[PDB]
Amino acid sequence: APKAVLVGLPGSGKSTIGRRLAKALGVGLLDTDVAIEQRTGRSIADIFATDGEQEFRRIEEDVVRAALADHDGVLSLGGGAVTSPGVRAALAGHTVVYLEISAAEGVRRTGGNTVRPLLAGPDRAEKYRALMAKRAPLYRRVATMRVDTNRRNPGAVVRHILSRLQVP
Ligand SMILES: O=C(O)C1=C[C@@H](O)[C@@H](O)[C@H](O)C1
Ligand SMILES: [Cl-]
Ligand SMILES: [Cl-]
Repeated sequence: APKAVLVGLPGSGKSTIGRRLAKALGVGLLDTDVAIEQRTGRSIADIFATDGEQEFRRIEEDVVRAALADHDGVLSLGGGAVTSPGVRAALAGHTVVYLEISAAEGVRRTGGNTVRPLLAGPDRAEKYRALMAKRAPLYRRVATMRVDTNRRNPGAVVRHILSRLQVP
């Protein structure tokens, strides 16, 4: 089982925080998006484009459940994994870190050329605010630790996480 599962919107810093956290904990980091691509042999964009989000979510839930049982390091979950009831159920009992971010900062961090089926222009900020409004309650429901990644440089966040993981 994972030492910690990271959840949050794209741009919340799961990849960077997860990489620095894994290093601090002396373990490996597994991103479920990467696991989905490795198992299916398909890009995430291709699944959404041809098979649709519904099928993508079923695939993702299966991969997430597998990782929760077999990965012993840090697990980062795709931004929308929590929309699946089965995923929230599987997270029960795990240490789950919710990386919180404001819509403004999240939008700024996701303005690159990374392909994002659910965060493509135009009106990207509007779409981001929409995802945040809908998923905020879900992240909160599964989280055992809520962390603010706004202004707080990465390093400070990782340190904050390591301390809260070690003490009551
Ligand atoms: O916000 C989402 O629902 C997603 C986030 C990415 O990690 C990928 O899992 C995919 O693009 C869907
Ligand atoms: Cl669909
Ligand atoms: Cl980007």
